Amino acid sequence: EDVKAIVALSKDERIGERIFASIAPSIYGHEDIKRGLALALFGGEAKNPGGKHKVRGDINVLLCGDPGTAKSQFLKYVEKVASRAVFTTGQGASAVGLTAYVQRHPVTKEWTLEAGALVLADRGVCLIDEFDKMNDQDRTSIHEAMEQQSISISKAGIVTSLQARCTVIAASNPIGGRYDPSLTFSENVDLTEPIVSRFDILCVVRDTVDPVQDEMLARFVVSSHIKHHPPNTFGVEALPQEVLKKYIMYAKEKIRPKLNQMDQDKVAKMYSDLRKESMATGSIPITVRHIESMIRMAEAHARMHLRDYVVEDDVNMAIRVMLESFIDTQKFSVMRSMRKTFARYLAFRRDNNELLLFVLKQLIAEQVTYQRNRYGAQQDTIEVPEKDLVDKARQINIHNLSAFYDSDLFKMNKFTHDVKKKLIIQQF
Amino acid sequence: AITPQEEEEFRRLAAKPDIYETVAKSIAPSIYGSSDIKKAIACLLFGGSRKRLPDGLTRRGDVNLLMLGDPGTAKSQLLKFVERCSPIGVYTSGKGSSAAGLTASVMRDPVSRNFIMEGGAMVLADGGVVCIDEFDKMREDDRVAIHEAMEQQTISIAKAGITTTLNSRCSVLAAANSVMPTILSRFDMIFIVKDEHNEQRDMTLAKHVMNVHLSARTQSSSVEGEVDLNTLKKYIAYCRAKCGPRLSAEAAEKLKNRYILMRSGAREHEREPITVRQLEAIVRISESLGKMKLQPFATETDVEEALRLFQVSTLDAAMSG
Amino acid sequence: DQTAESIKNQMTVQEWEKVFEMSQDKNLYHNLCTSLFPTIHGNDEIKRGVLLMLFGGVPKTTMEGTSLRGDINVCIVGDPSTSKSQFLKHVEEFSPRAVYTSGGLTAAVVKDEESHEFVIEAGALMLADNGVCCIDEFDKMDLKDQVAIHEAMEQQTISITKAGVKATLNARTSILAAANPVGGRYERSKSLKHNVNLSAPIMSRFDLFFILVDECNEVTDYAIARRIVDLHARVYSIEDIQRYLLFARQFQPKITKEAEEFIVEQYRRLRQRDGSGVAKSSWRITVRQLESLIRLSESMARMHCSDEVQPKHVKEAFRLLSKSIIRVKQISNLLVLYMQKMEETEEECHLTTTDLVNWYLKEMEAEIETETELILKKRLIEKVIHRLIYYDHIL
Ligand SMILES: Nc1ncnc2c1ncn2[C@@H]1O[C@H](COP(=O)(O)OP(=O)(O)OP(=O)(O)O)[C@@H](O)[C@H]1O
Ligand SMILES: Nc1ncnc2c1ncn2[C@@H]1O[C@H](COP(=O)(O)OP(=O)(O)OP(=O)(O)O)[C@@H](O)[C@H]1O
Ligand SMILES: Nc1ncnc2c1ncn2[C@@H]1O[C@H](COP(=O)(O)OP(=O)(O)OP(=O)(O)O)[C@@H](O)[C@H]1O
Repeated sequence: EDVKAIVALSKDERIGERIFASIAPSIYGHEDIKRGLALALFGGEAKNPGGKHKVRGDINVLLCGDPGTAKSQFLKYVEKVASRAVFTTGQGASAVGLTAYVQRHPVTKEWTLEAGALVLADRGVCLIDEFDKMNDQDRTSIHEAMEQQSISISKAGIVTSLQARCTVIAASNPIGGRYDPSLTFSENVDLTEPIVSRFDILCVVRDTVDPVQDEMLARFVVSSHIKHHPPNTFGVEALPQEVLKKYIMYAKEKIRPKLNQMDQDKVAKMYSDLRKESMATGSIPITVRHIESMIRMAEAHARMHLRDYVVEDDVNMAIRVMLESFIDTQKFSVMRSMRKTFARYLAFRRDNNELLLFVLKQLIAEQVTYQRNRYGAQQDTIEVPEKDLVDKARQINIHNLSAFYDSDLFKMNKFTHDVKKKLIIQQF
Repeated sequence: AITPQEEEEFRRLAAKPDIYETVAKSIAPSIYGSSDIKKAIACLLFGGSRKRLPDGLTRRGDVNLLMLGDPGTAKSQLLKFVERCSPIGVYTSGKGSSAAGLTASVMRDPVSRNFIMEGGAMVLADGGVVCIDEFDKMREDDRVAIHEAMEQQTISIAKAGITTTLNSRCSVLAAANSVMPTILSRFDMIFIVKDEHNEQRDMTLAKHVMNVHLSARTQSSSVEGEVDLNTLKKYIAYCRAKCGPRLSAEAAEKLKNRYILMRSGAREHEREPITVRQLEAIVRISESLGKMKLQPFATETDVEEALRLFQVSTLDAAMSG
Repeated sequence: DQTAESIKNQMTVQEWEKVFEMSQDKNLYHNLCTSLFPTIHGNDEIKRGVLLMLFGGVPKTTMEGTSLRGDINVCIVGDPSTSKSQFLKHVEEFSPRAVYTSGGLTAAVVKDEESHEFVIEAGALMLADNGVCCIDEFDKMDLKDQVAIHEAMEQQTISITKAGVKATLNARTSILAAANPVGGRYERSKSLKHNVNLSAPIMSRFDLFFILVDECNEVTDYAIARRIVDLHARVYSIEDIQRYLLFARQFQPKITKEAEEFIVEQYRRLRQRDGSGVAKSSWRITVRQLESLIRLSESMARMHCSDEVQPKHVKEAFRLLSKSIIRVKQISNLLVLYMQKMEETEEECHLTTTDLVNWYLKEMEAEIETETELILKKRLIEKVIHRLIYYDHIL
């Protein structure tokens, strides 16, 4: 009966939105983080190109952000959800060593094995916090351990190999205390280049003023205090946690996404165009590793919707995620140019009203900055002519603002449209 | 343990005039492109010819490479493949487990109180190839060991009273992301592996990777025009243990003229350089080619090819920097 | 015993009468501030902060297994000889559970090999559990001590691993660390990060970051000299204060809906203030400011013996927190000038160099009439060009 329930859920095409909403229900916003975490949890199918090479099925995630941006909450949720989860840290204070090492027993003078965090989390989800601070031995061994997923030792005849195949979901803080968009991702993070290169999905959590989200988060925190006293952004049903766990276990036991259905021509064209932009601009070039990450994310999506075959929608979603991460890792001007160039791929399965909301946010930011520059203080209500929004929508070939006004997202952000004055009014 | 049938096969294979290009293609079939690097690796694998003069000093016959370039160019896979094709080889990764030993060490077993004298990886790889990855991350002691082994080719152990000197005659093939200067000066050919944005090349590489991932199930598919790894091993061992070539008089004249012209041009350009060391490196490359074709004398074409390889690698590395 | 009425039963009738009198005092705030620190003159804000720390907040634990902080910490930074150590001395005198140190602190696992037992000697943090740990010379701590203090502030635990014995020891206490600015002179031009040599997480975890300035006020100097000479020449007693503090800590106020809405409004106002570029703040605000405000409101409710939080408590806490934060024309007009340039660049293709500058003169002059302002705008444009010309940098 549980299998039939899982099959029935697989029948519903729009289950991805459900499970994306389910990830970290207590956390508000950061939809990119939730999407990445869901993709990591569902995992990708691993392959073995003979003995010469091995293709790992893990989807690593790195979360570099700002202080007080709900980074540890995601790790806690993944620990509480995913089975075989190991929580560690790198700062110290009895922190478990990331990689195993052979240290001869001091009292008995015998060579012994001391397992690391990666070894204790094999076939599971490893979680690291404060990943920027690490021991030098760990700093030099993490690269190889993540590359080969196995630690091999040879000391005085003791030839032991330990298997460490785990999904790493790390977090850290940037250099200087804040993330500077002017500099590249590598400069902001106090980590060597190969270590960052090993991670597939890179997510940046910046801190910006969003008064609506500020008020909602304040309500959430105060209500949490009240509950412990002594809202669907995706707008779609949220799956039960237990049924979600059964679905995940099904997606790791009775499914094997094959890559027979593929369009290598479009992938090659995307690779060539992205490499053109990267090399011409002088920023970080796209390598084959990004292609492999895209393939793994595509297989993860295929398992996510319980399809034995990879529908081209999953390929487009994987390309979207990879492009979003890679573009966001660039410099500010480079990121702007790359967003301007690549817009068709990035717009796959994006709500038009969502883009209208982005345009409205831009206009509100303009008005607020103008008010603070001229009047010094701000104003409770913000009104901007609709004509600018209509023109920018025509630029993106969008229209029918009345349907957007009738949308619940328009009301939730405290927007009101004055037809008589042709003005959109927002209250705080 | 080689049967006469295999010897006949080796003679037939070496008799072909296109053995050089065949060996170049046979190296790392999976990796696409980089023909010049493959040719240089072939030259390294076959190696030069060792000589002894009446004074007792012996001129070494090894060839050393170095691959510098951006990450993501599959250096590690190439090094691993090279390690599996030489009759004798070893793989050490820099700063990872101290890159194996790389230093002959004298530890004391505490229970038995005995002293054990393990040689380094270089000693174990005598008369072979030593592939090192992450050359710039080397520990200082291993850096000293590398400096000593590349110059005198004798690793010495002086600790805890025990004082001996081991022997290590190995060709070093190392790859690093970016720049110790003395060791970089010791190397014969320095390849700066850049990247290109030819649309055809990028599309072909992406298609090849995608096809490999698609045919992970069809990994049993073979390749044509290449040489099996065991056959390559036996061929390398036979050529190394049978034929040691020497230069001819005409090749010597041509090389001397080219060297004189190069040095005069370099001096004139500096007024607006190639040294004897690089001349000997070119000599060793020519001898390696001659040994590869199983001949007792290296012709002028070998000298021309060695000059071309040197110009492609070391001269271009000097000019770019 | 944790029930307030239970301890009242333990207490005598006169003690209960005194407790009731203290609870009904309208000026209990000022009386407690004066009695707690009589010798020190001025600096009432720091006294109020220390009193709120002594009262503390209501701890909570989430259903998810996490635990919410119920303690607040205060760090004092001031010029030399500004009586900052006197605060710690009086706090230690009043508090029986206070543990004074001078920057061993965590634990000492000494194995009694005679009995083969790892007997652990409690450190400064352990002895100060469920109380206040005064740590003078906070800026002189070694890296190990800094790591231990940050771990104690983040996870309220003490982890020790000596001789292959890993253990975790609970430690829930408030820190009243005090330190001097780098160089002994507080530069108002520089922010708190530059003035004080402390690691970023440790600086971030702190609340009520009070700053002391000598100010060389002559009247205050006369008062100080007279106080010193008189020393050479209290509304409530310490016991009464201790009894009332225990009684108040036995309470547990809870937030109300009206107080909740007012808290949300005040947090919105504070975040708008921080985001405003009129005056640069010494430390950027986060959700931690909101959590600190909630803790301060709970402390105020405890002190006034009320069993529920009311908007007046939030008003007082917001005033104190706002006064805690210190804020460190040409740029004001330059921001809107950049706004106009960017908007015109997107809307219109034509973009000249000097002619657009001449137009921007009148564009900024649309609401003012001053030629001297126009020549000042030209000078500002010249300086900007000396720096950059609408370069691709952000903001
Ligand atoms: N969507 C959200 N956005 C922002 N804050 C949130 C959100 N949801 C919850 N919070 C709250 O924000 C606060 C941030 O504290 P938290 O422990 O998550 O910080 P952090 O990201 O781990 O910080 P640091 O970088 O210092 O380690 C918490 O009280 C958390 O409950
Ligand atoms: N022809 C090719 N050219 C470039 N990369 C290739 C090619 N074929 C495969 N690859 C892939 O490129 C990646 C490079 O792997 P490898 O670790 O060997 O190189 P690298 O990144 O240059 O090394 P390092 O970081 O140790 O300097 C691998 O994922 C490999 O599968
Ligand atoms: N209002 C006041 N402000 C400052 N000092 C005062 C005041 N009233 C009295 N004093 C006296 O002035 C002296 C202040 O110097 P004190 O030695 O206490 O400094 P400190 O905080 O220990 O300095 P540091 O730690 O920087 O060396 C003390 O003797 C104190 O009793």
